[PDB]
Amino acid sequence: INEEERREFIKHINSVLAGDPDVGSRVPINTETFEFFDQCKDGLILSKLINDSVPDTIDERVLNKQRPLDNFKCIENNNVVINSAKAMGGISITNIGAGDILEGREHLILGLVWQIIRRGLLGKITLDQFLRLPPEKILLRWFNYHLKAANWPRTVSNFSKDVSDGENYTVLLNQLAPELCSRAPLQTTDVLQRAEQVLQNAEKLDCRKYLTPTAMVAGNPKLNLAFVAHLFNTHPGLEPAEGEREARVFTLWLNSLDVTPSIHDFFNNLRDGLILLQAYDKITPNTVNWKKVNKAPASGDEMMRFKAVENCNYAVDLGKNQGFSLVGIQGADITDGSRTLTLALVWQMMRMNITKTLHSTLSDSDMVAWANSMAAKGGKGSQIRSFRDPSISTGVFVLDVLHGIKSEYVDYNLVTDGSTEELAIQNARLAISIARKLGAVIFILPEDIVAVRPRLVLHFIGSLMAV
Repeated sequence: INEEERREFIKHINSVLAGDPDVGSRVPINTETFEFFDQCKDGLILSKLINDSVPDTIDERVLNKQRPLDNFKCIENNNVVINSAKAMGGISITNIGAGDILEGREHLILGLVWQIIRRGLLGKITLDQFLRLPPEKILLRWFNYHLKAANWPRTVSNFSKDVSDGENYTVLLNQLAPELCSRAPLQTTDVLQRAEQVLQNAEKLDCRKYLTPTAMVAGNPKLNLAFVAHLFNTHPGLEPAEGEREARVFTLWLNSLDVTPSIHDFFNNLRDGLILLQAYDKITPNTVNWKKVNKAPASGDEMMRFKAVENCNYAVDLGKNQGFSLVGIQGADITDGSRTLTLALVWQMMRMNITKTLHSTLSDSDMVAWANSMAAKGGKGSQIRSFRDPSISTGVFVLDVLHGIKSEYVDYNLVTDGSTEELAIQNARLAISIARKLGAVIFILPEDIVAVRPRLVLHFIGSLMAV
């Protein structure tokens, strides 16, 4: 484990949890000991970090809040941590399970800590495509935009070697605020001293965060990325519906299957058929004969059209073989980026997976019937006609379903009548966090239930049938 990463990460956690009512009794965590990992065992600190990175991910009222907490309660809390992390996007957590957190696995925990911190670095918001790129691909263009403006011959393509001598940072800071930061550090020969001078120039903008002189010279990818992220949030230095949701949900799902170039633009990243073909293999090993597949051009250019169409025609047939309903869809439709048909094909893949995993002939009506049976076990809302039923908007039905699965998890004193959009979203957010506490893998947001997006509601119910 890296000494600085541990120290700095804990420091960041200390300031974020500062005076938190629930974990306040331990906030000031030592930056030089195991202390931290033991403090992470009951999932509270991690759950808090998750909500700081992406606000409202976890309805904290589902967490057990006693600081010696028995293993059983720590596992429930850790289920919420693990399953929330899986749905935030940009995070990869396969090597870590609720039990790993309970045991204080240092590498796994610190690994998850970094993923959570990294996911929160930029915060909120073709430009629409640009803003969905990972942190590194938004900051590099930015960093370079300035170095180019500063007429500096150097360019940045990473946050390790390219920033490790302190020169690019010095020019960047001087370009961002000519009045407080000069290019004088460029004249310092000792690189370690230059790094310190650069960070002192950072304090003038209140941006001396995460990075240390030694971490800079060492080219630590994480600490340097975080440093640049914060500088970007405070000193940009720049002079002045249902379809989209399904796309984002499907993107999280497919990425969860670990397809190579993670997806950041659903309506363009599946055109050469490679992502879809990988998914088929991840779901059913040995399904794809890769000797018949056209590979992405090493040159970086777009695959030739006829080659992408062949790849997509193959993807569609593998779907037909598996029982998918794709009668009106063709390879070329996917290659040309058909919104409706690309969503339809991925949906069939997600839908069939639900049927098969729940088998290890499940109709939509069968799922609605299962959901109603569960909800009728002391529920407060109403039975539903189908996953398209408007009543689902209040978010009460989903809480009733959960109440049927585990009555103890649903305290109706915490359930509103969802008479307003805000109250409905709170019911939905509570339902999602409760489902995660049960171990459910959910890729939707509260708004998908409140707006009653049928396919997304079915995905949620299907995840519950599998806990």
